[PDB]
Amino acid sequence: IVGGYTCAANSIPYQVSLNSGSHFCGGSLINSQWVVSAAHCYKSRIQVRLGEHNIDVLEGNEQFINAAKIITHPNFNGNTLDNDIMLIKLSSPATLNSRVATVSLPRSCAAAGTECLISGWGNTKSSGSSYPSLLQCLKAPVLSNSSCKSSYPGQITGNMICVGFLQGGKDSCQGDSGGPVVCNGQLQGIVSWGYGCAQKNKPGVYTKVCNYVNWIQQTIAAN
Amino acid sequence: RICPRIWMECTRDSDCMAKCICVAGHCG
Ligand SMILES: [Ca+2]
Repeated sequence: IVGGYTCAANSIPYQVSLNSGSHFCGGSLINSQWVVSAAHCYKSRIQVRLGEHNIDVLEGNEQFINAAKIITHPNFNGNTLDNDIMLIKLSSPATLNSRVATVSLPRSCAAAGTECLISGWGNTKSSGSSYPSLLQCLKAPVLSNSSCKSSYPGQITGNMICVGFLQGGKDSCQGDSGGPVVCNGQLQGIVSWGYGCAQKNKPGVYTKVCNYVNWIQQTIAAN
Repeated sequence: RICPRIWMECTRDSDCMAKCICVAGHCG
């Protein structure tokens, strides 16, 4: 997260870190056994870390649970990143408590202008690299479908939304993939891609979660 | 260039996804 702030303790109880030796993507806890993340974060072995704030220090609130099922969207396209969403079923249910809680799936798509909260342990620099120990947060609005498509001609499908600032300076970045965009308390986006990070007229592009609520429910119901 | 926001180390550009390039040992 470039241009954000260190999240408070107790904030973002639904955030998870996907770890395969090192943190490489985030995700969101949507019920005690299932995590949603980006399909390009797929790896055959994933440990999910819940209740994390400082990813470099064991603070004593963490739950580390291995992924049992790892299901990418049937129509995920690795080249275009269309349908970039994956479900992970934990090998054991998470203990929901103070520090670990779930986020709701959207009841409707978010309108342009809705303010959202984006979070992650990704790069905090647009030029260079600085990877934070503490979870970073960013408040940013959903951009109109027209501003998003004009920022990235011929690359935005109906399954993608732009969230951010056309002016740049504040954006998600490498290491934030798969993480949450929560607007009005509902999960509306998944960190997916962009050109660089925090560049002028290149806002982050996120998977539009309100298109997949029935696929998520059916997949959870079947597994 | 379309570059997924996954953290990934690399030694060559070919190690990275989509249009990401290897910028000093990491894809971006
Ligand atoms: Ca920790």
